[PDB]
Amino acid sequence: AQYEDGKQYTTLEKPVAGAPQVLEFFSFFCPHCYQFEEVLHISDNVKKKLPEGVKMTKYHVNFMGGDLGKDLTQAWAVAMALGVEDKVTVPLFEGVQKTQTIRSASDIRDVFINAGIKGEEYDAAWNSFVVKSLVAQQEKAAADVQLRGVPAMFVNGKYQLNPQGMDTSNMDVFVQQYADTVKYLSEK
Repeated sequence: AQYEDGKQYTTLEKPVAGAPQVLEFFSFFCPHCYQFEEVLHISDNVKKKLPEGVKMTKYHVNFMGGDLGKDLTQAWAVAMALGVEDKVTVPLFEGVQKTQTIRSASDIRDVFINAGIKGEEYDAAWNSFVVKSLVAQQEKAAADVQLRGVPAMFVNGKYQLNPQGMDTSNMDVFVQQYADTVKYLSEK
């Protein structure tokens, strides 16, 4: 067939009940994740092609970058809680990988401040139990799918995208194949 299990996607032998419809994992330390988000805009092109009524969830992971890596999962929880993801995603990626000016929790905080989030507001969120549970949600989703590498995308807790079965000669064409595959899986 055109889409075949084991080629553009794999099926989880051990399906995850109650998972988000479309779930993407990344790390701000992850070089391919930087490409995905900053150069390819995968999340966005996927979204533009998802059928109506299917929402997109994106979580940060702990297993890259050590201590700063966990800080970034907590910051991403703050980003989700305040709804400021589209204001901090670019400066966090560039701060960690381009300028390498993010070296501490305080440097992460600076990015949110630069972005117009008030200090009081950031700190209150950082220390909140609502953010603690969002950190918990991210860690559990990653644990549920055996997650050991990023970037990664899962559809309905049952299917995992397999971009390595895709031509990358053209960047535009790869992104749409990726997006079209997510839509296919989402209609399954």
